[PDB]
Amino acid sequence: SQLAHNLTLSIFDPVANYRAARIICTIGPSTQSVEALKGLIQSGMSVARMNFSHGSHEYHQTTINNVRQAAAELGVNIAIALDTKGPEIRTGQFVGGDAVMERGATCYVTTDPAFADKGTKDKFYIDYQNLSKVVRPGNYIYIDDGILILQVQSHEDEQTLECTVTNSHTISDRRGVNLPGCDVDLPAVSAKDRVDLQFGVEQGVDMIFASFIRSAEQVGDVRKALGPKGRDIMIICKIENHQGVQNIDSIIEESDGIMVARGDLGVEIPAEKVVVAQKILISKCNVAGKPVICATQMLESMTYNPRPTRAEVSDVANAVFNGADCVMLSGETAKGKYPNEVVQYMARICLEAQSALNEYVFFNSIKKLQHIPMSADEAVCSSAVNSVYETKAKAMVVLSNTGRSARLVAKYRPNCPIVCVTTRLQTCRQLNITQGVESVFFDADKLGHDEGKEHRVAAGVEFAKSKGYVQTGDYCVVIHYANQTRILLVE
Amino acid sequence: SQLAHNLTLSIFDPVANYRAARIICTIGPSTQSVEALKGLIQSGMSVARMNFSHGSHEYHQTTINNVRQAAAELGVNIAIALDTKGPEIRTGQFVGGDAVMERGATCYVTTDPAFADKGTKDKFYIDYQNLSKVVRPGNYIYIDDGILILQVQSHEDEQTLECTVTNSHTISDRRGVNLPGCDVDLPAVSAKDRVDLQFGVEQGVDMIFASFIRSAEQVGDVRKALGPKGRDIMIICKIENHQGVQNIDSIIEESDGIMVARGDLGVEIPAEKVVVAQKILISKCNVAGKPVICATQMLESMTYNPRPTRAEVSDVANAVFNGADCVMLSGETAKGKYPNEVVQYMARICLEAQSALNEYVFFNSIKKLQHIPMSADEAVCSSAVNSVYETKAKAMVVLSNTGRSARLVAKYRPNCPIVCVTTRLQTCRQLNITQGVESVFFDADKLGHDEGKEHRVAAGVEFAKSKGYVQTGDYCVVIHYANQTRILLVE
Ligand SMILES: Nc1ncnc2c1ncn2[C@@H]1O[C@H](COP(=O)(O)OP(=O)(O)OP(=O)(O)O)[C@@H](O)[C@H]1O
Ligand SMILES: Nc1ncnc2c1ncn2[C@@H]1O[C@H](COP(=O)(O)OP(=O)(O)OP(=O)(O)O)[C@@H](O)[C@H]1O
Ligand SMILES: O=C([O-])C(=O)[O-]
Ligand SMILES: O=C([O-])C(=O)[O-]
Ligand SMILES: [K+]
Ligand SMILES: [K+]
Ligand SMILES: [Mg+2]
Ligand SMILES: [Mg+2]
Ligand SMILES: [Mg+2]
Ligand SMILES: [Mg+2]
Repeated sequence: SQLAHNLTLSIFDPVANYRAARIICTIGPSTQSVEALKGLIQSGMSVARMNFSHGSHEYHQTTINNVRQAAAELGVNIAIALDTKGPEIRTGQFVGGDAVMERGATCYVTTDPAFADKGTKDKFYIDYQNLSKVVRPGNYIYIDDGILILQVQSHEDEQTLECTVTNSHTISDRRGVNLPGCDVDLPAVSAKDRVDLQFGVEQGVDMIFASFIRSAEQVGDVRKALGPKGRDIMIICKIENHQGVQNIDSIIEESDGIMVARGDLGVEIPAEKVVVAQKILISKCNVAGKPVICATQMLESMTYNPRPTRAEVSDVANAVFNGADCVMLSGETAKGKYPNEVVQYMARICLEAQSALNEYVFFNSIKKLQHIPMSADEAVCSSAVNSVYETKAKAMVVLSNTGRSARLVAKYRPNCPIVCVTTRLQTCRQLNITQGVESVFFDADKLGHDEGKEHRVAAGVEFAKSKGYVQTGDYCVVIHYANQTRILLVE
Repeated sequence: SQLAHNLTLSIFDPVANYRAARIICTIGPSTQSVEALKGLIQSGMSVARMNFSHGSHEYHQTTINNVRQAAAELGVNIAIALDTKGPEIRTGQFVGGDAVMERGATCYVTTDPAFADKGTKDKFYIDYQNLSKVVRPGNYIYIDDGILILQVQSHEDEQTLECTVTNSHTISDRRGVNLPGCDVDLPAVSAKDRVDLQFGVEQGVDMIFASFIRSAEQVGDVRKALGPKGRDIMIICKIENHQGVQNIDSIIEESDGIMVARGDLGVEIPAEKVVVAQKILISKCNVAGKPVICATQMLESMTYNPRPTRAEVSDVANAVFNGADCVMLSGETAKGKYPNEVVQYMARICLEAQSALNEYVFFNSIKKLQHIPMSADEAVCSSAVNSVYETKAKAMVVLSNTGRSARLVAKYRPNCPIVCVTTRLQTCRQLNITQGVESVFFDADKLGHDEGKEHRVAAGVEFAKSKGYVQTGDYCVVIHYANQTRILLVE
């Protein structure tokens, strides 16, 4: 039982020689330079997220050009993700890049597209036109992931509302406004996004973090909007509203993965239930084998201090325990004072949680919840991981070009690193979001086709030998769709 | 649980398309002819046992020559086993081939080597010389697997005892006499046996059923006596005395397999404890992977009637449930009136027990009791059977020349037939004692070495296709020591 395994732990227990959980960071003013991006990569960042709710196509271009440059200079594959705007509502900019709203103070929310560029604590912009008709005196307006709340007192015209500010808090530019239960009709796939998405395909982003997904049909609209040029790009659905959670089943089916975007969720649903939701999504992904990302406010206080609170630590670790493939840093790196220290601490908390975990349980639990009869190749991965546990193999080698086989292995949670040998360089970046995998690029255009698998398999084992996973005389399990599995001794 | 699985059963449930348990018969006057031996092979006999406690080397020769002839004419591999005399004590022959001892009647047991050829109900021979010194008035003498008991009244000379016969019963020639607790010193490996064993090596017997094994050292004495010429012959230790059971651990280690010879055991230990012993031996073999045979009086009443009692049925089935690889017929075929009917009924009871069993439990139970870390090749077989269960594969193909890999697979109890492809014809016979395996002879001297494994693997699948195990589009798992495993679709 879980209680029995807790008794066997010790603070002194040596950490694993590899990290499994994958870190994702958000690139902002604090982290756009190559000299900072290199910092994040060495500190533990696997994926760079670009939030398209801020900055121009001119800005994100620079992010892309610098992420890639910092990667090549360090000799690693780092993935780039586009995060769509979606059917959100955003405030407008402010004079001084921010506003300081105080408890008791009164403010003005206009829908005048000329209060976009200028924003006081007294008056600012909200980019939903119909706003005046959606609200009544008494109803709240939530600013910034449910932190700041304004109570509506009255109208002023057919554009502006008088609003009591109920709590003190500083807001910067373009904070998300959230209206709970207001049936707020907004383009399931907005015009701004079709623009944003096609830019992603052209520059060659590795994955799309689709915001505010609510239905299966909605995901199709995204992939259809990506065009035939971007069929290879992954679609990670951000579950952050009431219905998205209720329709999780069918969304997972269409999607390539899930993000528990807790910021918006923690407003749209009663905050205590966010916890239940987390569990549900994560585990449901674990069963399917589609990577899951936990995100938002996990290390919030490290935007200011150099050390997280005991709650914040708890969160990161407990998330890894819940089965999250990926943990993600938002404002913590985008505008934080400690962008390297925040990544290091997360990588370290991840190791600790992962070492004090029993992966063997995860393996059996997942296997139990699989529909017998399994497919040909899924059984192979299953059993080949069952092989790892019985043999205490210190590494695994999988040959997947598309990436499927690699993930399908990681699905069954082995207690060793999974080395994935692929000929396609994109697959290496796209695997930076599935847990406990490392990718090795086998250059097809200068080392030959190798339909004998001989040179590739031995390349993966060399990577294992170099990273110090296996020595001379340790066991390594090798799979290659993949329908053949072998256990070999290493020289 | 076991109780839960019992509720899911039904008398109407269709039987498996293959039998797993292996039948072994004893060749006697009823079954020595080729026209009868063919009968036994078609009725379900896998192995022919020769009991060397009866008949000359001239007699057993004929058995060998006819078993082999009946095999070749039917086109199957049937194994031949030698069953040693051991440190036993046997009565002497009788005028009329038998004696009828009645309750109340008085009899004479002489140790005169001239009452060997003539034997009355009044007087016969017992081939232990020291007998007169081992017994006292009051002590019993057990004749014929503990059926007939004589109470010693007095001496008559320095050769003969006066004995009350306490129960009525007919005994034929050379019934085994058993003396409980009498520390009876007898050559651990007797002179008669070294003669018998060397005859086995010359004619080329497939396995030795070593009688009355009591220690590890004792098994060595057998293999050492077999010489370097018979290193390939298997040594099945017959546990049938007090110490043999107590030293089971170390005996298993040295031996190639165990037989629970219950006849002699049921005298040497308190008959109710035979049941506990059975369980212990069998399960201990199951854990090691060394085949176990259950034997003696399993279908006794079918030496006379054409239908077994409800106890006798119970026994055969319950034995298969206990985990026995092999069930063996002794007097039932050797001198029975229904030698074909007795084999058919056993094959049928075996199917029924085997169909109403959950092999999946056996698989997990055995796997649990394996020392982690497993060997390279043992994990492969383990996981490759784990593959069979998840994929509902209807057959398995293993390439083992020596036979080890084949057995090591059968160790983990899959729910399908195991087709074993071997180049050596002996291995086919020697596999006739491990459960749920069928052997296919791949002729090495007229079909080539085939170090690519291609032609052999496809030969095993053809056997599966011919026996109607797999159709077009079913799953078959293929292993080849064996350190590579594949799951393939069939054409
Ligand atoms: N490209 C950027 N330029 C300027 N500021 C940014 C940028 N990306 C993030 N930020 C700052 O970091 C904060 C949080 O970043 P994050 O990517 O989590 O977006 P968010 O506002 O929380 O919206 P979402 O709900 O999509 O996460 C933003 O409010 C913003 O002030
Ligand atoms: N080759 C044979 N020739 C004649 N009779 C035989 C032969 N084999 C077996 N029998 C008869 O069958 C009976 C039982 O056969 P079985 O092989 O079980 O030997 P057993 O006497 O029970 O000794 P063991 O304890 O070795 O089994 C014998 O008592 C004997 O009468
Ligand atoms: O969209 C998000 O990432 C959130 O709301 O946290
Ligand atoms: O030796 C035997 O086979 C017995 O005693 O049953
Ligand atoms: K967004
Ligand atoms: K014997
Ligand atoms: Mg959002
Ligand atoms: Mg956020
Ligand atoms: Mg015996
Ligand atoms: Mg017997």
